[PDB]
Amino acid sequence: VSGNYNYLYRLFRKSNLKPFERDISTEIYQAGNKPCNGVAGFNCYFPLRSYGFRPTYGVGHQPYRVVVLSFELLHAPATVCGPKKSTNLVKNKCVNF
Amino acid sequence: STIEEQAKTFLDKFNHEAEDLFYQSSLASWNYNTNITEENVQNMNNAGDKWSAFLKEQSTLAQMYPLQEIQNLTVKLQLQALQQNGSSVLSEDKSKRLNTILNTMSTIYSTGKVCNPDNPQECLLLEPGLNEIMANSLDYNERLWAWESWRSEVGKQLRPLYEEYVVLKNEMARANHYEDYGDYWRGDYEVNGVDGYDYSRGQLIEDVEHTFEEIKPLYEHLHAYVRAKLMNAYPSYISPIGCLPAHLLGDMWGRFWTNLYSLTVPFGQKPNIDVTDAMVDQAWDAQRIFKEAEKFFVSVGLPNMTQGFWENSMLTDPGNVQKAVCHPTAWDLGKGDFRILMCTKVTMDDFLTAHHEMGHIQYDMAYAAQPFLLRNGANEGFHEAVGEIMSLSAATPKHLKSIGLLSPDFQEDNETEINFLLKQALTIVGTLPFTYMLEKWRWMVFKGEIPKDQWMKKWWEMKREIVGVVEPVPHDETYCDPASLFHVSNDYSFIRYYTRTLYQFQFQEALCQAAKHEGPLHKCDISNSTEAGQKLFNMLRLGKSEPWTLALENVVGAKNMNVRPLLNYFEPLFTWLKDQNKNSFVGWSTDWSPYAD
Ligand SMILES: *[C@@H]1O[C@H](CO)[C@@H](O[C@@H]2O[C@H](CO)[C@@H](O)[C@H](O)[C@H]2NC(C)=O)[C@H](O)[C@H]1NC(C)=O
Ligand SMILES: *[C@@H]1O[C@H](CO)[C@@H](O[C@@H]2O[C@H](CO)[C@@H](O)[C@H](O)[C@H]2NC(C)=O)[C@H](O)[C@H]1NC(C)=O
Ligand SMILES: *[C@@H]1O[C@H](CO)[C@@H](O[C@@H]2O[C@H](CO)[C@@H](O)[C@H](O)[C@H]2NC(C)=O)[C@H](O)[C@H]1NC(C)=O
Ligand SMILES: *[C@@H]1O[C@H](CO)[C@@H](O[C@@H]2O[C@H](CO)[C@@H](O)[C@H](O)[C@H]2NC(C)=O)[C@H](O)[C@H]1NC(C)=O
Ligand SMILES: *[C@@H]1O[C@H](CO)[C@@H](O[C@@H]2O[C@H](CO)[C@@H](O)[C@H](O)[C@H]2NC(C)=O)[C@H](O)[C@H]1NC(C)=O
Ligand SMILES: *[C@@H]1O[C@H](CO)[C@@H](O)[C@H](O)[C@H]1NC(C)=O
Repeated sequence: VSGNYNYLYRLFRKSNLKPFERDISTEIYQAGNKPCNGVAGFNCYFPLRSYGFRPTYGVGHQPYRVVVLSFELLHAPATVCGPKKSTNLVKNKCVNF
Repeated sequence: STIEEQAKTFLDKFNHEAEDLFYQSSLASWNYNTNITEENVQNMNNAGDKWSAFLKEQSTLAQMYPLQEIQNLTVKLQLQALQQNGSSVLSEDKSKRLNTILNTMSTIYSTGKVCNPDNPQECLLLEPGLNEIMANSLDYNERLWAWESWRSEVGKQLRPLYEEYVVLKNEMARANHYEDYGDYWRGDYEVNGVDGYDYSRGQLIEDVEHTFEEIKPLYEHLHAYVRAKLMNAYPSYISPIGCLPAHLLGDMWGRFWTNLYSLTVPFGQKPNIDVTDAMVDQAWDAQRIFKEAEKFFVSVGLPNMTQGFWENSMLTDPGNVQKAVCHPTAWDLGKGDFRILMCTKVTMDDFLTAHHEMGHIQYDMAYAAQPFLLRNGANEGFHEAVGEIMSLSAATPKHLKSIGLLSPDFQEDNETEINFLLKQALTIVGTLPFTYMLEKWRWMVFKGEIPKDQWMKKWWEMKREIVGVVEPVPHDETYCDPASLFHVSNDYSFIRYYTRTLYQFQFQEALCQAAKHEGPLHKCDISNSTEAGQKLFNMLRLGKSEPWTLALENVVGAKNMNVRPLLNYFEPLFTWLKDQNKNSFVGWSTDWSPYAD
């Protein structure tokens, strides 16, 4: 409650990103024609805002946590694979093992 | 930097910040409204201050982008709405003078005190008792006193202030390329350059004066009936060719004739439909009524409630002593956080008010995707319009006997239908002449046609000509009668209550002509249909993103307000009134006076 202003999200950039790329700069945007010289104001906007989360929000505005997995087999032949499990062992019986 | 790319990229930032801040302000306000304390006033005033300062700074900044180099419609509309100077174009000291005159007018109206000539020590305010005296008393003398007093003590003080108020507002509006103030009000119905959907500021007056012409055939008969009926309670006080005395209508100003139902009921021994004991005999709480309203709304094909509205909203007044102004309201704190503040009791009237408010809740749920500056109705009128049709469709006997509040064998007849229809027409078509008269009078006095030494004479000759009511006591030019109405002395527009009365029945007919109804329109219901829900929702979700004359044509199919649905809704009552006046004299002669005899 009262606002949790830690999480930011960029909403100004020159051109869209590249897949799996990362950009963390904090250079002041420039939309107009006159160079900014690093001062906010007219046509010189800060590039970072913050999600102000509160418990009294509706669905679609409450903070969601997202995780993504991504595999890639550069060339490994025996890396991390799946796991396995049990199946009661017996003896003195013709069995398929 | 395409000379416009600058507008878009500004607009975004603005959008975000705006929304956020506004929310802070609004939560703050809901707070103070639901929990009245001394510190909460401070907790909300500074939030409102920060919001106002931010908005006025953004308004001062948005000027730097000219308005003719924009090509996209929505961004142009957003800038045109934000770029408005409003006030503060005046000289600085004159701005403070205007604030003082407005606040002094509001205060003098609020804390008015009138006292009896027989007992001047303890006496009456306006809200407690004066409305009760003017509504429930039955003696001519007491009503005439209660009427002349409030206009002799609150009408005399307000004229020398209203005089300066008019000229100050005119000098304000005349700096934004406007020619008077009334035009600055009519500017809400303006639409420019959309190739056919345009709506000039002038044509509003034309429509109004063109649609008031078709109402008179019904209003004349209603006036004749009400007059020939009032000729019973006060014998030999009215003339059968005259007008009515202003202090016999039912309230302080003659705006609603609804309190005349006790004197002019058609069949005084056939009670109307009323589910009030059947409710409490079923042990219904405040939860059950809202559940019923939500079930009705979801039956037509609209979404549920947001599941954040059942835990935050305050449906019943807090048990302990918790001062919270008990006046229903639908809050849209934004961010999809909708609430309803109302002190519900177990009465069918609150059962209808719940529908009327969840109407606004749904209408606000629809357009939550538009940019923040376009989160309103199409104009000032559509909001309560789309709200009221739910209450008009939930009060029919069909929807009642389909919910378990009427005995299944309840058989309705034409007597009860005429009773209900007159109870409705005493409020719907009764206020229209007064509304149109007052709004035209204000437009006239603002444009400068009426010299300031002929205000009251013109106002009273208008009350004689248009609406059909006459003052009981002469009034020279030290008075000001209109300054005694809340929506006048507080700088509130007063034309919406005339366009809403038409939009209401237009929406009703346009919608339930899709529900495949066949009978008269006053039994028509919108339950269980899905075409009706779609027709409504394809307009609910536009907001201000499209000109209102398109929001209409996508529901009814016309490009303006038309009065024909209203008369088609009242046709049975009109057929009856055409018979019950075979012997009286329809109309009124503006020569009769209550004192010149
Ligand atoms: C209504 O507002 C008052 C004013 O703050 C609240 O009273 C105090 O609120 C603080 C806020 O946490 C509590 O810590 C105190 O215990 C409260 N004291 C008293 C005497 O009330 C009050 O709680 C508010 N009402 C509700 C229902 O929240
Ligand atoms: C400029 O106008 C165009 C249409 O004239 C807008 O395009 C629409 O944009 C919304 C989202 O912004 C989309 O959902 C619609 O599908 C678009 N319409 C079409 C026909 O593709 C555009 O959004 C406007 N610019 C801005 C900044 O709002
Ligand atoms: C709003 O008020 C301003 C004065 O504060 C009017 O004058 C314009 O002000 C802006 C910046 O303050 C200047 O860039 C313009 O040159 C001024 N003159 C214009 C626009 O003619 C402004 O005109 C007012 N807005 C409107 C729509 O008239
Ligand atoms: C309500 O309906 C009833 C029956 O349909 C009407 O009763 C008849 O009304 C006509 C109208 O002039 C009379 O000529 C008949 O004599 C009535 N029937 C009987 C048996 O007397 C009744 O009039 C309708 N209500 C109103 C107000 O017209
Ligand atoms: C119209 O809507 C009502 C409201 O739900 C439906 O009412 C049901 O009607 C059936 C049979 O008529 C009853 O067995 C149910 O108990 C009713 N439900 C409730 C909650 O009362 C009705 O079915 C709808 N009309 C149609 C044709 O489906
Ligand atoms: C609305 O809520 C009811 C809960 O009674 C649920 O059964 C229904 O599926 C919901 N409908 C929608 C469209 O969310």
